[PDB]
Amino acid sequence: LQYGPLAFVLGERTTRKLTETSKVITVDGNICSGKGRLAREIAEKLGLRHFPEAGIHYADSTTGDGKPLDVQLSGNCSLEKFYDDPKSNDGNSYRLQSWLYASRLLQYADALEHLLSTGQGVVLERSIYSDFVFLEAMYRQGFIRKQCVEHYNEVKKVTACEYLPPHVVVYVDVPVPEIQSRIQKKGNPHEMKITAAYLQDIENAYKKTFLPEMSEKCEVLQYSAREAEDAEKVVEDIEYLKCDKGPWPDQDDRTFHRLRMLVQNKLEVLNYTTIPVYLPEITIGAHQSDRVFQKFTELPGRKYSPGYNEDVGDKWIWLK
Amino acid sequence: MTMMSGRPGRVPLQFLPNEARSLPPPKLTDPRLVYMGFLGYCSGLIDNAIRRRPVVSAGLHRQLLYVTSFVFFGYYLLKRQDYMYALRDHDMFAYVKSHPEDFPEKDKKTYGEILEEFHPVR
Amino acid sequence: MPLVYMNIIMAFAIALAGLLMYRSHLMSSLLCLEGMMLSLFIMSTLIILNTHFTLANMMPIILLVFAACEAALGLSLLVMVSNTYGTDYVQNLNLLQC
Amino acid sequence: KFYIREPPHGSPDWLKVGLTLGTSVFLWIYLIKQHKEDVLEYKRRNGLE
Amino acid sequence: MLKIIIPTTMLLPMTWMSKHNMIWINATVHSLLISLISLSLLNQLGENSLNFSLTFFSDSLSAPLLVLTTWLLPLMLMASQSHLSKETTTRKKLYITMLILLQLFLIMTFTATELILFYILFEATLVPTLIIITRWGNQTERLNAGLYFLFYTLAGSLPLLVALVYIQNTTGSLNFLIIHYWSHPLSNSWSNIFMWLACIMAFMVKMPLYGLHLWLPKAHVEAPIAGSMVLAAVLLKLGGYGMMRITTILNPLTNYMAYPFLMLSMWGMIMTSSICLRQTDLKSLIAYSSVSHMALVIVAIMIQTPWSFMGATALMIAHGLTSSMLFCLANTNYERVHSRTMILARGLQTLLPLMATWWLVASLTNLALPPSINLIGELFIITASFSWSNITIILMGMNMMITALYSLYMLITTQRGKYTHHINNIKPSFTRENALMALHILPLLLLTLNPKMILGPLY
Amino acid sequence: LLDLIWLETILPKTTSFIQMKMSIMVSNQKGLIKLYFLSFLITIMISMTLFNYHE
Amino acid sequence: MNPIIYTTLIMTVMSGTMLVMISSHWLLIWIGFEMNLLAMIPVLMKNFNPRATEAATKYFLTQATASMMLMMAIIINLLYSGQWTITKMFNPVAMTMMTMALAMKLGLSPFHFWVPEVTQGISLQAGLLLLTWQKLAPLSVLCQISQSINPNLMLTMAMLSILIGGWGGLNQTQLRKIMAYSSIAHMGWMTAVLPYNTTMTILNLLIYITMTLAMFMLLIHSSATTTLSLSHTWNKMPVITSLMMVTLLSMGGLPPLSGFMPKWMIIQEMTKNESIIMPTLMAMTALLNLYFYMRLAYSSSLTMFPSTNNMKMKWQFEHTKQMKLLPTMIVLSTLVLPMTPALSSLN
Amino acid sequence: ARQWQPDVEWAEQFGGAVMYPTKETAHWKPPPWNDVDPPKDTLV
Ligand SMILES: CCCCCCCCCCCCCCCCCC(=O)OC[C@H](COP(=O)([O-])OCC(O)COP(=O)([O-])OC[C@@H](COC(=O)CCCCCCCCCCCCCCCCC)OC(=O)CCCCCCCCCCCCCCCCC)OC(=O)CCCCCCCCCCCCCCCCC
Ligand SMILES: CCCCCCCCCCCCCCCCC[C@@H](O)O[C@H](CO[C@H](O)CCCCCCCCCCCCCCC)COP(=O)(O)OCC[N+](C)(C)C
Ligand SMILES: CCCCCCCCCCCCCCCCC[C@@H](O)O[C@H](CO[C@H](O)CCCCCCCCCCCCCCC)COP(=O)(O)OCC[N+](C)(C)C
Ligand SMILES: CCCCCCCC/C=C\CCCCCCCC(=O)O[C@H](COC(=O)CCCCCCC/C=C/CCCCCCCC)COP(=O)(O)OCCN
Ligand SMILES: Nc1ncnc2c1ncn2[C@@H]1O[C@H](COP(=O)(O)OP(=O)(O)O)[C@@H](O)[C@H]1O
Repeated sequence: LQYGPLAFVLGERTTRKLTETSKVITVDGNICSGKGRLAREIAEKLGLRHFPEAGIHYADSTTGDGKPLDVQLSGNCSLEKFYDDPKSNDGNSYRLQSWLYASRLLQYADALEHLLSTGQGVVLERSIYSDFVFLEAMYRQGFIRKQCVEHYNEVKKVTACEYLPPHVVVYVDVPVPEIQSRIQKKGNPHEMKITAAYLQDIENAYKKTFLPEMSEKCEVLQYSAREAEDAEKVVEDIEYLKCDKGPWPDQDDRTFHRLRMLVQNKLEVLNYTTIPVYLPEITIGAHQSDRVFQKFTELPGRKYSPGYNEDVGDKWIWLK
Repeated sequence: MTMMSGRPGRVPLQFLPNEARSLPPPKLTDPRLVYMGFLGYCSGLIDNAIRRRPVVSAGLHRQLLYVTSFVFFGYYLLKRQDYMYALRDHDMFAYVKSHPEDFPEKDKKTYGEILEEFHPVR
Repeated sequence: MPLVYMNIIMAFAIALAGLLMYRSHLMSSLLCLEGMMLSLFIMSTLIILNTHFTLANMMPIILLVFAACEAALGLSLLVMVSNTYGTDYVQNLNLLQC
Repeated sequence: KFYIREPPHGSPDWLKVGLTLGTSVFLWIYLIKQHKEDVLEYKRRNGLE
Repeated sequence: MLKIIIPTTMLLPMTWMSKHNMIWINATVHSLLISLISLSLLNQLGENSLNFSLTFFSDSLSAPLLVLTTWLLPLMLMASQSHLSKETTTRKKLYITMLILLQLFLIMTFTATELILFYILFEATLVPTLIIITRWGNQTERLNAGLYFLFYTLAGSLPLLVALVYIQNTTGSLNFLIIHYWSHPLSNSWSNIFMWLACIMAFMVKMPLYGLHLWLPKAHVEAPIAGSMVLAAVLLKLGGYGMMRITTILNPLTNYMAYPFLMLSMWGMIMTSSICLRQTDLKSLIAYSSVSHMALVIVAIMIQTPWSFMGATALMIAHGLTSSMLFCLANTNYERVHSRTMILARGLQTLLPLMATWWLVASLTNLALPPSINLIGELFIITASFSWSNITIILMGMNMMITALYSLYMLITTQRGKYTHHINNIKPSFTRENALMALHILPLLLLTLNPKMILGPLY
Repeated sequence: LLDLIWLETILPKTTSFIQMKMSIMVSNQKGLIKLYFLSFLITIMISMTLFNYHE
Repeated sequence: MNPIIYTTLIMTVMSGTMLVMISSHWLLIWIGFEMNLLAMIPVLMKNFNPRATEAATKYFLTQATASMMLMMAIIINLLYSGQWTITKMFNPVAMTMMTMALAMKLGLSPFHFWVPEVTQGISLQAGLLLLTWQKLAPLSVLCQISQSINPNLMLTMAMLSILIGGWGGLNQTQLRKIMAYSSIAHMGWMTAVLPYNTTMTILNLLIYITMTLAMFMLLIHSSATTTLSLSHTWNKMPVITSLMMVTLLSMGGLPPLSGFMPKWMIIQEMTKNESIIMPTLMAMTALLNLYFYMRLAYSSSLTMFPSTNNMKMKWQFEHTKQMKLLPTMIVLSTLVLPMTPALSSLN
Repeated sequence: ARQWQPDVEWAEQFGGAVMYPTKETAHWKPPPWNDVDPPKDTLV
């Protein structure tokens, strides 16, 4: 029985599964801070499901076989060449930012679906709520246009208004010279090109917009670089939080039913990401669109609905 | 504007009076029944195409049910339609018979005695 | 016909006209709808009493029941309009055009 | 191949398939019997056979 | 008539179940086979039409039209498969499906026993044609062309629908045999005048009559090659066939209701022929030529004599073959140089000699050289018009001259002189193109030997 | 003068222009119920006079 | 809204319509209309926002005015004959008032202003309901009292409906307003043949409901409400846009499609009653509806509009919910003309 | 050489609140993407 109105009528409820450690948690921080290790440790301690940060190929991880697809059929953007040529006049920068917002929206829907269906909590790296720091950084560095920011704000205004914000917001704080130190010691030849003004912009956006905004409907836990290797101490700090602040205590079974009907049905989640606003950076012409769609449908498991591709070994197609 | 609703001795919601059984039923190879089956087959194919399943191969039990449902309903539709046309003709003939002064038989002329007008093409 | 019947039909026409020609407040139009119902109740009651149709004495009560439902429905919508705009003005509801 | 449930897996739902095929078969036999009865009643009413 | 029809329908799933690389082969083979079977409708009784059944019948008027339709389908497939090579398998199958549905609608329309069925099929031909033009048309202008083609046609055909249902209410039948045997004169009244107009204007706009012809240059120029072929060869003839059928219930009113249409058709013959002399587009020139030829057919049908009906039938068939050939010839060069302008490529006889021969023969049949059937039809119509009034020879004579002028103008501009120096991508003619031209031309020449087959019922 | 201008002007361009004008007149309503309802009153008065007095 | 509450409200809407359809007493017909409106107002506001509130408010005002007028007509009819049975109205003035009330309930011109606004203000599911199920009750009432009605008023409103539907539809880019003007023109067609043959009214209504259900379900499946948003569907679901193209041509009334059957049947019936002129106008005017259907088909299926980069992510996901009756509705909307003589079973 | 398909400037003819824009309907703005208008600061 697929979840729907009939399942909600006879029996199924959400509140009977929420058991005090549901707690959507997100672990934010600037570039190359150790937020990922802390997130994995928090998830392992508290027993929550961990979500590695959504990248260009996050959607590939969830459909077909979890293998990534080619960049021209999925994403059509490059993080490496954003570091090499951030001002390229092919619109790679805003295309990347918009695709990454869409990926994070999809992951937020997946995490909320997990939480609302199994009761077990989730841990996210960044979110649709903190995605804008990169947008503001790019815009202040002259990487994207004013129109790209306006389009981003439109898409966000119509998408992010549908979900519940996280219970806990964990911010790993690392100053920018330490960030540059870690970047150079890492080894990635592209990340070497990241200027100090860019990281400073990301950090300013974080500390002046994101944390003051989330602190109104969420409780915030800031941690410097050194006090963040103590995963036991962070988990102890989270276990003694009184979540009495945001919209989560205002949620009964009917609001949960609406949200659970929305977080499944990924097409309804992604609906407003492709709104007919014709920015040159993200608009694709009819001929390229047709070519790339035809090439997508020739991938070995993509021509038909999941259980109907015999090229991938499916059986009883006539009887399904 | 409502010609057959008020006809006498008509049961409200029968769809098939008992008098209809005096009429020959439509044959099972009636071309209208074959067309109804073809409609059901097209419904099955569009069903496969919308759900992104192989169009001619995917659900054979489903396509069979489509065709069977269309043929089943079409049989009774054809019975009712033929019965209604039989009623129309019955009533029309009875009315012509009972009102002979409105449908007179006048002697018809051969064309040798009817003077028709001639119009030359030139 | 009798003078009394003419007056009641005139009351219906006046209330109908009042409903049709809006001013600023919605509540005034709701009142006009109620007025129409009141005149319908009076007219049907006079006709029923005069002809002594005994079983039809219950239909004006049914009329009142439905009138109450309509009135309740109207007030709910007014509550929602006022919550949106802080005012029950007709001019505010111009978002949708033809 | 596929990562998760894929609710229709390698085997088809035999309950739903059986019910669909049974519905089709029952409809067809009911229709054949109905047509036989119609033909016989029509012949009886008009005295053909 | 079922024997011709079912196989045509069969063509549909045969192409939908074929392998991706065999669609053209299969469709062409079985289209040719269907054309051969149809060839057997040319046996005609004499006194009356062959009535296969209550629903379908074939005539001597009808038989030539059906054979031309069935023969045109494989030629359209040969002409299409070049510019459709880059297309996906599904869209190629959809294009072929459009062509097959068009053939099916056309065959039924010509053989329907009664007018309501004729009307429904005659109108159903609009959908595949519109889809072909607007989906596979090369230019942006195709959308406008599609609208013009649709609206001009429906504005004429809806009054026809009203008139037909009224006529069946007053007469009791629309079956063509009953319509003919029980024909009675049309009085001279305003009601009958408007009934005449409603019975005639749809076929007038299909021909097209001069002044209601503006949809045709748009639609014929903006369409893909097969769309243009079927629009000129067959779809224009729906108007002529329908008019020849319908004018049996219109006597004796036609005697004077025909005057404005005759004036329009004769003067507009002169007008469209003169227009062809100053045309910068090569498809535009062939379209206007079609208009000029159909004006002649309109005159022939309006004057209502046996010689004029014979000439109209012959001219319809001959025009259908010649106009399709000319469109294909223009399309080969367009495929080479990707422009429709006539002076872009010059002196092509130096580069493509056999194609120049095809050009010469098509231009010679367009100007109605004896003893081609183009001249047979034109001469019969001109004689009937002379009997109608001796002054028509002046207009007819003038038209013959202007037609020779623009035909040879097109030939000289495209084939003679020196080649444009810059264009260097003119490859040798393919076997496909030469065979397409021959399959247009050989049938026309063969028809001269047996003129009576295309002559019609009056013969 | 004839094909590209006047034959265009009389039949198709006139039709387009007229239907475009009538569409703009019909569809450009301000969405105010006061105006719509006022018209309903006008319509009701007309019917009960030029239709209800005629039988 | 709780699912159980939504089911109860849909059942109350349908039961009010059925009460209108099974009743012999004018009071019970009025009660059916009241119950239908009462349950219908919440269904319009199911997805709460200011536009849905405004749409429900305009709807309530229009329908309650119509209800008062309907009741007044019933009471005048009772005054001039002690009758409650719905047969043929006894008083001419009561019949005029009744006709105008039912025209307001249907949205016939000149009472057409509410239909586009309310349809635009609500969701596609509520629009589907409003434009299909909300027509049955007033049409059934009009079919019952058809002999009594004056032809001049009815045909005036019907011709106005056709004209205004065409003209108003020409100017729209929102799909819900296009559907609403389409509905207005279709209602004009249904009511033009009513004083002559109610079977033709029923046939027209059935075919219109089939085509409208198909169109609304296709618009829900490809969750688009503007022209430009529907211009993207080709780059995700081409079959949907092809099926919509064919359904659009059927709505236009072009032969050999089903949509042509109602127009064909109505014109023929009218000619029998010596009415050549009204039909010629009606068909030539429906050409406008065909024009804006063709424009939508141009932008949606016959050409390819530019697309966006984020569409690639949608390429990877199947539709979560599938409509069971959508395939059948398309086939009945397009391929049913050869079955035309089956209309005799409707009388 | 390829078939012509609509581009951004062609598509934008259908992006306004209305076809056939006049001087009055020029200041009509298309409705929000979801059918949700921004709340008003009508402070009670
Ligand atoms: C009057 C004379 C008779 C007429 C008959 C009646 C008319 C025909 C029947 C109508 C209904 C039947 C088909 C409906 C389902 C089709 C849906 C579909 O998607 O098809 C794809 C499907 C192929 O897809 P696939 O194989 O999975 O792989 C393709 C790739 O995946 C890639 O696939 P994809 O999905 O990715 O490609 C997407 C594509 C998909 O686009 C479509 O497929 C269009 C389908 C629209 C359905 C039409 C609505 C319902 C039918 C109404 C017809 C109206 C006719 C009146 C005039 C209006 C003209 C439309 O869309 C596009 O590419 C955009 C192009 C836009 C161009 C504009 C054209 C759109 C409208 C054209 C409609 C023309 C009429 C239908 C033609 C046949 C279509 C199969 O079609 C088939 O393969 C099956 C077709 C029929 C085969 C069954 C044959 C029977 C069994 C064989 C034995 C013979 C029996 C006799 C025994 C003899 C004794 C031995
Ligand atoms: C686009 C095609 C239209 C599709 C229409 C929907 C088809 C599916 C609906 C389900 C079929 C069951 C309906 C009836 C079953 C039994 C009920 C029966 O008793 O009803 C009788 C009546 O039978 C029905 O009316 C017949 C319904 C048949 C509808 C199909 C005809 C469509 C016309 C041509 C198109 C071909 C359609 C092809 C079929 C898929 C009652 O007679 P009566 O109470 O005295 O009349 C009431 C109306 N009056 C008084 C005003 C006259
Ligand atoms: C650009 C291409 C468009 C297509 C071309 C369409 C052609 C349509 C033209 C119709 C041909 C003639 C129509 C009717 C025949 C005679 C018309 C009339 O003028 O003749 C006199 C009629 O007398 C007067 O002229 C009355 C008619 C005058 C009013 C009509 C207005 C004409 C103005 C031109 C408008 C253009 C029309 C086409 C619109 C595009 C004859 O005198 P009378 O014997 O007593 O009447 C015969 C009828 N009776 C027997 C019933 C009595
Ligand atoms: C693409 C452009 C094509 C334009 C074609 C337009 C012209 C079509 C021909 C006229 C159309 C309407 C004719 C009506 C259909 C015939 C029905 C009929 O014959 O009935 C007549 C009825 O005749 C009429 O009512 C027709 C009157 C005209 C009404 C509509 C006027 C539309 C414009 C008329 C002039 C245009 C026609 C030629 C224009 C050609 C295109 C340029 C007689 O029946 P009764 O009423 O019973 O009379 C005897 C008993 N008392
Ligand atoms: N929304 C985004 N916009 C641009 N770049 C992003 C975005 N999200 C992640 N990245 C890139 O991901 C890279 C590494 O991710 P990060 O979480 O900062 O470090 P770690 O690998 O330790 O998890 C960074 O170089 C960053 O630029």
